[PDB]
Amino acid sequence: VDVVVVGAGFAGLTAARAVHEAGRSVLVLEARDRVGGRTCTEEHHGTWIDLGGQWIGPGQDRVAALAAELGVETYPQPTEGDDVVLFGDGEPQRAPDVALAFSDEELTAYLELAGALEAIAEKVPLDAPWLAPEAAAWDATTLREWVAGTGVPDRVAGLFEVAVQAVFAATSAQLSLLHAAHYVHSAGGWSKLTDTEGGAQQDRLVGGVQPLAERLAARLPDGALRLSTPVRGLAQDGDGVTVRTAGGEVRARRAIVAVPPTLAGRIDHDPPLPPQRDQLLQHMPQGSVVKFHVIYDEPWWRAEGLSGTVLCPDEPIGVTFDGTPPAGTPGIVTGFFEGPAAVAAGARTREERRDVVVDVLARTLGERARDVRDYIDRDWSAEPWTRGCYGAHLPPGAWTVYGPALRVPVGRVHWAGTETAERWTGYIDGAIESGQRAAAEVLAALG
Amino acid sequence: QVDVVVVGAGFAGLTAARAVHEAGRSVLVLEARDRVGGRTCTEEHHGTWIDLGGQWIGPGQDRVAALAAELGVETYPQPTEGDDVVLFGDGEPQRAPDVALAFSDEELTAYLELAGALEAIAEKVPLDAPWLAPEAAAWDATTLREWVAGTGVPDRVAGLFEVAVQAVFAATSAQLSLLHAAHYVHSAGGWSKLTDTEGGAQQDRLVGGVQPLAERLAARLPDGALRLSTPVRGLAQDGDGVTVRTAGGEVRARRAIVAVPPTLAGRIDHDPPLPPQRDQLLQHMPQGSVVKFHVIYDEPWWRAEGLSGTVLCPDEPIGVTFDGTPPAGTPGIVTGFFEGPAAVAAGARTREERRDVVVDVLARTLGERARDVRDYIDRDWSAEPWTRGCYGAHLPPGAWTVYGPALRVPVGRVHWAGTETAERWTGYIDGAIESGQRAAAEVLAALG
Ligand SMILES: *Cc1cc2c(cc1C)nc1c(=O)[nH]c(=O)nc-1n2C[C@H](O)[C@H](O)[C@H](O)COP(=O)(O)OP(=O)(O)OC[C@H]1O[C@@H](n2cnc3c(N)ncnc32)[C@H](O)[C@@H]1O
Ligand SMILES: *Cc1cc2c(cc1C)nc1c(=O)[nH]c(=O)nc-1n2C[C@H](O)[C@H](O)[C@H](O)COP(=O)(O)OP(=O)(O)OC[C@H]1O[C@@H](n2cnc3c(N)ncnc32)[C@H](O)[C@@H]1O
Ligand SMILES: [Mg+2]
Repeated sequence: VDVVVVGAGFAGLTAARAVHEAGRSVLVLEARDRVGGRTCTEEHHGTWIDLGGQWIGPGQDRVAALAAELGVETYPQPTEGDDVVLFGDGEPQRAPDVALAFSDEELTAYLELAGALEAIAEKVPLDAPWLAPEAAAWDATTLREWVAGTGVPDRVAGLFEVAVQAVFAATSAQLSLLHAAHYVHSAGGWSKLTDTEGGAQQDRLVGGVQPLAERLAARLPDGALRLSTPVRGLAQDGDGVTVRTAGGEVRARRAIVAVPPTLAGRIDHDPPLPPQRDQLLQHMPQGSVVKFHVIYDEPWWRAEGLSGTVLCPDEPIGVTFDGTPPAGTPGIVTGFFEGPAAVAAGARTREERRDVVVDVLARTLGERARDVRDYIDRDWSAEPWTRGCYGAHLPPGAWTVYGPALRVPVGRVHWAGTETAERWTGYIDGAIESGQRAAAEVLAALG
Repeated sequence: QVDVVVVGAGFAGLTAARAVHEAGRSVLVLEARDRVGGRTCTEEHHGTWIDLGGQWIGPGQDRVAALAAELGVETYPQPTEGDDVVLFGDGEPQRAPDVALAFSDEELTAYLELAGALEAIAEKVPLDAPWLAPEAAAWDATTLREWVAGTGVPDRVAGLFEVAVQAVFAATSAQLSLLHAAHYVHSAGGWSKLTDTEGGAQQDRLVGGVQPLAERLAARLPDGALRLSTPVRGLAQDGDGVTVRTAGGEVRARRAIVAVPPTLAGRIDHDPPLPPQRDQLLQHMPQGSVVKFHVIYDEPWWRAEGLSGTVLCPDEPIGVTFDGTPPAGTPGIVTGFFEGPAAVAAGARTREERRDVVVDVLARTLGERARDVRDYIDRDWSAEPWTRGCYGAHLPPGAWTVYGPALRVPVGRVHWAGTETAERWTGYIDGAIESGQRAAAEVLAALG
C-alpha cells in the first residue's frame, strides 16, 4: 500500500480518508474491535451513552463540518434550572448560575485571573509553544505557582482549580504554565473551554459520537479498515516501512501513527526513534478521568426547578451536567472524577464510585439521588489502548526541551493525534485537524 | 518452565536472580542486549577500561562495597588533588584547591544554608513512602526550582547548586518535584553524600571497571540461566503463573521479576493490562538525559600545571569534569557529562561535533594543551533503546503522592525491582542491589 495509518480514532480515520480521496491506497490498523478510540458509544435504557467525548461547541469548525457532511444531528446541552454550589462542611447554595454563589469581589478576581492567563496564551505560538518570547520562564513554572502569584482568595483559587481539573484531567501543579497557556490559546480562551452556551459543552450529537466515527469509516473502501489488529512493530528503510502485527505483516511507502503519545512510544520502532522524541513521549503523560452517567427513571431535579449542575470544589467530583436526551427519559446526571480523585476512584469498584457520586448528589440535588436506577462509568486510565483521557499534558521543562520533536516526521513515519493539533488540541476537532495535516504531509512527500 | 523469570541483567536483575538460585529455586534471566551490566558498561580502548556507564562508589554504599570485596574487584581512589577551575558566564576562570574556595564568605554560607534547608525537608520524608511526609501534598505540588527561588540566594549560589542538581539528577530543578529531590537526598544521607568526591558518592573507582563486576555476578548463576539478545515483548499471567513472550516463543514461570527501567517496563505487553495507577506511574517516571564522555590524552598533562582536572561551569554545555586517568598513570583521561537540556541538544549532534564542544570548554578552563587530544569516546544513554536515559527516573510535581504508592506493589504474580524502587541510594548501583535482594525475598515468601 501507499500509506498505513495506525489507529482508527478521528485523527487516524480523517488521515485515511483524505489519503483515499486524493487517489492513494491506504490501510487503517486498529487495536480495538471498533472505531472511535477516545469516543465510545453504547446503547443503554433506550438511549446513547457517550463513555468518551460527547460535546461540540462554537469555534470547532472541522467536527461541525464532519457531523453536517455525514448527516448527524446535534442537540443543546440543557442550560435552565438552579445550579447548586457546595464549599467544605457548609450547606448547599441554590443560584440560577454557579457564578451567583460568589461575592462581587470573588467574581471580579476570577474573571481577572482568567483574563490574565489569556494574556499569556495570546503570546504562545500554536505551532511552536517553545518559541513564545517568555518560553524559558513559562516552561519552568507550574500553573499552581502562577495562580499563587495572583494573590487570589482561597475560594477563587478553589473555583479556578475545579475548572483546571475539568479541562485537563490533572491539577494546576502537574501542568507547566506554558502548556496551560498554549491549550487556552488553542481553544480561543478560558470561556471557550469552560462555558456551555458559547463554549466547548454547548452541543451533543443525537445517537452519540461513536456513530460519526463509523460513518467516517464507511467512506473507506471495503478491506481498508483492519479491526482487532494492534500494531506491535514499525520498521523503516530508505525504500518504505514494514508494519508487524500479530498474525500478519503490512508493507507501505509511509506511515501515519495516530495513537496517544504514550502508546506511540510503546511500538517497536526500527531504527529506534531519535532520543528527543522517545524522551518527549516519556514527558507527555495522559490525564486521569473516570466519566460517569447516573441513571434515574426521570430527571426529577427539573421538577424541583434544578438544572442538575452541582459544583463542589472540595468534593471528589468537580462539576455535574444534566445528560437527559431530547425525549426526556431516562434522566441522566453526567460527571467526572478528575486528576487525583480519578486515580483514587479507579483503584475502587464500580459500586464504591457509585456510592461516592450518589453521596455528593444527595447532599446537593436532594436525598432522592440515592434512588438510582443504574450507574455507568469508564476509567480511561484502565483502557489499555488509551491509558488516560482527555489527552497528554506536559510538566515543567518538557515543551522547550523535548517539545520541538512533537510533529517532526522520522523518515517515513508521520505523526497525527489531537495532541499534534494547533487549534482545539485535546478535542475531536483537534484530532480532525491533525488527520488533515498528516495526510497533506504524506501526499506532498510521496510524489 | 522455571520457578522465577527475571527481566533485565543489570545489578538489580542479577542480584535478585542470585538470591533466588541460592534459595534453591530455578531462575531464567532475560536480557535484550548481548551483554550484562545495563546502565553499567565498560569497553577496552588504549589498553585501559572505558566505563561508559556507572563507575563510582563511596561511603555508606555498603551493598556494592561488599559485592566488590566478595567477587574480588579492587577499588582505586578518584584523584582529589590540584586546583579546581570554576567559571560563571562571561567571567575569568578561577583556580582554587577546592570549588568552595572560589566563593565569597557570604556565598558559601548561603550555599550551605541552602543544602541544610533542603536536608531538613529530606529528614521528614519517609524513605519507604515519600507520600507519608506530614507536608507531602504541598512538597509534591512544588518544583525544586520554585523552592530555591524562595530561599532567595545569590545567582552564583543558585547556579552552583543547579550545576550540582544536574550532576545528580540529569535534569533541571524545574523538572523535579521538591518532594522527589528531598526523598533522593534522604536516601543518600545528604547533599555531601551526593556531591562530595571523598567521604561521598565520587570517592572510589573499580579496578578493571564496573561491567566486569556484573560479569562476575552473572558467572555465579547456573549454566543456561542467562539468555542475552532475548528482549521480553509480552507478559501474560493467569491462575497458575506467568507466560513470557519473546520473539522466539514462550517461557512459563510461577512468578516474574521485571527489573528494567520504569519507562521500558510500561512498553511490555501486559496481560491482563496493568492496573491504572501503575501504568500511569510509569508515564510519570521519565528517565534523565545524559551524554557521558572520556577525552583521551597520552598523559595527564594537567597534573604538571597543579590542576585536579575538574572544571565547574554553570553556563557551559559541560557541567562537571573529573580526572579519569587509571592508576597506571596513562593515558590521561578527562571524564565529564552533558546533563539535562545540554544532553538533549548534544544528543541530536554527531560524535565529532560533541567532541569539538568539550575541547572548546576544556581549552578555556584547563588550557591550550587540552586541544592536543588523542581520542574522544562518548555514549548518549537517551539514545540506548534498552535504557532511554541515565542516570534514572525523576518524578514531576504530583507524581509521588498520587501514583507513587504503586511503585513496589506486586501485580498478581509479577514483582518489581531496579534502583528506582530502592529506599537507600536510589538511582545508584548500591540501590539496584537493595531492590534485587528485596524483590527476591518477596517472591520466595510468595512462592513458599
Ligand atoms: C476520554 C475522553 C475524551 C474526551 C472527553 C471525555 C473523555 C472521558 N470529552 C470530549 C468532548 O466532549 N469533546 C471533545 O471534542 N473531546 C473530548 N475528549 C477528547 C477527545 O475524545 C479526543 O481528543 C479525540 O477522540 C482524539 O482522537 P484521536 O484520533 O487523536 O485519538 P484516539 O481517539 O485515541 O485514537 C487512537 C486509536 O489508536 C488505537 N491504538 C492505540 N494503540 C494502537 C496500536 N498499537 N495499534 C493500533 N491501534 C492502536 C486506539 O484503539 C484508537 O482507536
Ligand atoms: C547510565 C549511567 C548510570 C550511572 C552513572 C552514569 C551513567 C552514564 N554514574 C553512576 C555512578 O558513578 N555510580 C552509580 O552507582 N550509578 C551511576 N549511574 C546509575 C547506575 O548505572 C544505575 O543506578 C544502575 O545501573 C541501575 O541499574 P538496574 O540494575 O536498576 O538496571 P539497569 O542497569 O538499567 O539494567 C536493566 C536491564 O534490563 C534490560 N532490559 C530492558 N528492557 C528489557 C526488556 N524488555 N527485555 C529484556 N531486558 C530488558 C536492559 O538492557 C538492562 O540490561
Ligand atoms: Mg447553565
